[PDB]
Amino acid sequence: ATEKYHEILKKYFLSFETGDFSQVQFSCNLEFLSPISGNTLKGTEEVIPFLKGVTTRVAEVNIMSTTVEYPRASGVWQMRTTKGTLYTLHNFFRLDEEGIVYVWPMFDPKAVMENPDALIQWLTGKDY
Amino acid sequence: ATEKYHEILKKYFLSFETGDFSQVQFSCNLEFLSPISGNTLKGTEEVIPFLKGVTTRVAEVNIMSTTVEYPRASGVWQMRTTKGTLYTLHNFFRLDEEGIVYVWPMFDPKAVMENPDALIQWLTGKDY
Repeated sequence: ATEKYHEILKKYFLSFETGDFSQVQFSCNLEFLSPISGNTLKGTEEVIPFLKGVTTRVAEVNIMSTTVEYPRASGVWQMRTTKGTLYTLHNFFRLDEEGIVYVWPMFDPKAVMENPDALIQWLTGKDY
Repeated sequence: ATEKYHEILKKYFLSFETGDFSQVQFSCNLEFLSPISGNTLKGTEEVIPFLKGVTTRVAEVNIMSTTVEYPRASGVWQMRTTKGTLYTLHNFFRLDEEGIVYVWPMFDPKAVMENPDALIQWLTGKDY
């Protein structure tokens, strides 16, 4: 079952290559702590359109590691934007019996400090 | 013991509130991936002086969660700077038989985006 949870995180990360999130196991109680909002996005109905929008500005994905101590999980990965900025992320996850129930992306600070304005533009697509 | 590692991570985080890192179990092969350098800091000899310097600009510490799947671990926590800004971090760790052997701090992007220069001044102490 733990091996199954690592596979679920990897399928979440790989969805950013295509914008197809249909292979990801998401809970009916999914919540997402967005970099662009204080309040969480609630449900696949709110989370997926946000993620699909971001994927339109992703050129490449690199998975470095996944860590699981059920119901908690974390993963280190990277996204190369369509302008070429390489962000490195450390996502916090909560898991339940239906898969991923909480996602909270955090970032390695170097790419952000090197061009602060670029992150909000990539996240929002405004002035991108 | 798995709980041994949860305790080691908690002792790592709490050392930022006290400034004494002597209770933390660190490996002789410790490496640290710093936000202010491309090359890792090597050994407690290079790492501890850096962390001690950062702790002079730390006020409160809050530990939110710890996750261990030996030899990997992670934890979500927070530090208030001595000026009052709350940073939320998601540290990536590796572990060995002597405790923590690798540390890589990453950050929730909101406090960073709000004031990019403030992060570098807090990290480096230059113009803080």
